[PDB]
Amino acid sequence: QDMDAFTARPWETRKSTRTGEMC
Amino acid sequence: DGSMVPPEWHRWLHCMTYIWHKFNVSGQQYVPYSTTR
Amino acid sequence: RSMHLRPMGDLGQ
Amino acid sequence: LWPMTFGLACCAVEMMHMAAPRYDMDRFGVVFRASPQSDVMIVAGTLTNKMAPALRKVYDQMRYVVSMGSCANGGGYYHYSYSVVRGCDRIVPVDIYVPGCPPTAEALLYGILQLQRK
Amino acid sequence: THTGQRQKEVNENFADGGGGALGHPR
Amino acid sequence: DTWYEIDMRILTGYGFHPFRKFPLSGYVELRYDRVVAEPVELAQEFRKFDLNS
Amino acid sequence: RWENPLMGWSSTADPLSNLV
Amino acid sequence: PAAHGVLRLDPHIGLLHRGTEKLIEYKTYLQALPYFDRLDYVSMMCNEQAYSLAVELLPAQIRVLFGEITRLLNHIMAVTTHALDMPFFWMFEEREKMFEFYERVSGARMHAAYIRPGGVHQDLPLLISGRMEIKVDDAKVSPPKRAEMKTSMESLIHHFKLYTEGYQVYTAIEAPKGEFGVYLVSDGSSRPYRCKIKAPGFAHLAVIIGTQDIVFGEVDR
Amino acid sequence: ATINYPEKGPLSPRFRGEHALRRYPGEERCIACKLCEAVCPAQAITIEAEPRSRRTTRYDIDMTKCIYCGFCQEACPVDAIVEGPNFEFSTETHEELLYNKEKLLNNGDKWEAEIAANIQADYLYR
Amino acid sequence: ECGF
Ligand code: SF4
Ligand code: SF4
Ligand code: SF4
Ligand SMILES: [Zn+2]
Repeated sequence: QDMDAFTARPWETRKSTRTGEMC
Repeated sequence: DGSMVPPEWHRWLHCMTYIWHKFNVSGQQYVPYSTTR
Repeated sequence: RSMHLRPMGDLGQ
Repeated sequence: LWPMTFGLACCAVEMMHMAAPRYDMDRFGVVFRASPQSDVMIVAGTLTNKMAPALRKVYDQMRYVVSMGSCANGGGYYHYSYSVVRGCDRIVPVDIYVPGCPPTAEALLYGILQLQRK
Repeated sequence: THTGQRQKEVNENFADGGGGALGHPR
Repeated sequence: DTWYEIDMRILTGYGFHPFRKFPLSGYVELRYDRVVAEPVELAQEFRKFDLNS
Repeated sequence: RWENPLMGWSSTADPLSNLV
Repeated sequence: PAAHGVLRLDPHIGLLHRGTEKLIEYKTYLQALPYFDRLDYVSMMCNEQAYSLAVELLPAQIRVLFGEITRLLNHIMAVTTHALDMPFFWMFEEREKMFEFYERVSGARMHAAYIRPGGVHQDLPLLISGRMEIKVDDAKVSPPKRAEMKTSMESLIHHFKLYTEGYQVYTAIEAPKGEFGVYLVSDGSSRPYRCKIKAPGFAHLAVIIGTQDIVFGEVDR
Repeated sequence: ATINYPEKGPLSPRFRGEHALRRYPGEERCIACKLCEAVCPAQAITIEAEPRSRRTTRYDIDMTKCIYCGFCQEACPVDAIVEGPNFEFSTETHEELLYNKEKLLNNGDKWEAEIAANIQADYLYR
Repeated sequence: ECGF
């Protein structure tokens, strides 16, 4: 891709952890 | 009220041209909740 | 935080 | 239901469209009104922290509140900003919530008629 | 709910792709 | 055409520099509950995205 | 970061949470 | 009612300030396009045309035709609201017809988010200072068509990255209210580093009040 | 002009109203790519997924942050999320405007006889 | 006074 499980995705994760918790 | 029109007739009336009604049941009413464990 | 009794708490509350 | 208009941003020009010939709120008895001799206040448009005291003051001198638009509802596009009140519920008690950004003049007409039913 | 989780709104129908460009990536 | 601003007073509330690279949501909310200011607490926090390839 | 009672969001109280 | 929205008489503006310019810095170039319809909410397409022109740092263009339709929409509002300070109804019927044109081309009567950097979102349906194909054939800037996105791997990759991350990246126009310009500072990332919005009404505001057609969504941004 | 509301004003197949989650001709179409959430210019979409296939456990849309711009419908690579034709879903409380996966799926199950003909009318311009 |  880098440019003519199913738990989280790379962009939203801080860093891993998302929202305080990482065919 | 306008929400009484079935979706099939909603297209025709607005000149746009598992299924699945129920009108606006606010004031069923939908109450939100977490859909996760 | 996260008719006159409505602006008192958050959503739900 | 003589409404006093708090026209803040774009929701305001979608509600002056409902008094336009096509929708004509006056035919329902809902008149483009004046000094808060008004029954329902339509918070249409982003409420800023700077303006929230004014909104509460005009609420106090007035009754029902209809919240038009995502901004007035829960902040909308500007919810995460330091200058905007995340919703007008935090300032005034709201009776009807008209979603959309902006909601269509027909949607606000629906909100007004549902307030009439209330 | 189908996930398993203040009426409690619960959908009842517990769950290229057909249609050509109306489906999913082939 | 960074008046012109830049205040970033011409744009901020009375007694409030936001456009400094200052948290997005700020430091204080406003509620009735007058109208009073309180430390900012978001029901949902802004989810910082790491988009740079 | 606690969980919102109504929708289960990730609430916060630190303004500088997303300051990078 | 003749406060033109929110005005404390200088003019103590700040009643419609929402930190738009700061929020644009936290959102990619596509996510920031809707922010430009909500500035002069009587000149939505003209507002989002200047942003598109600036971004195209980096076309459809239909953009000039809809900019002229938007000029008519804005001038109707300006003249009729000036008179009201209601012909307002007489010409707001025509404004409603134009809103129907907007909705037929984009899907929303006011905030279309239609004129995008690279051209316009979709084709016309088989359609009508300063008070009434259709997009660049570069799938690294403009998203590919949905049919190609579901049949071609490069198109799917580009559709994925242009909507999650975006594309890696003053300009003034004659908006119906004056010179609407944007000073855009990119950076080199997928999000703008800085976005200053020169609004025609800011300098003009520095009972008109009606003849300067002041919209507070742009004086405050 | 005056029309007799609630005869209703003209709209187009591209109208951007109430959102709905859709299904294949029973299985849901959302495979939880999170591209609608990533694009959502108002951060109105909170998604959580788990194996389970790859389907969402949480799929929420905050109609009070949403600017109703259709970007999610456009970002979705499977036609699962969409703006429905419904513009008459006004509520009496704020909480009813914070949708859920169940609310959105019920919206997609109620408005499907119309959000499937509108797409067929407009899918060739997309 | 129109708000204050
Ligand atoms: S809800 Fe949308 S249309 Fe209404 S004031 Fe906010 S940005 Fe403008
Ligand atoms: S609705 Fe579509 S874009 Fe959003 S997570 Fe599901 S499949 Fe992905
Ligand atoms: S229409 Fe736009 S603002 Fe609303 S949920 Fe979809 S992407 Fe987000
Ligand atoms: Zn398949």
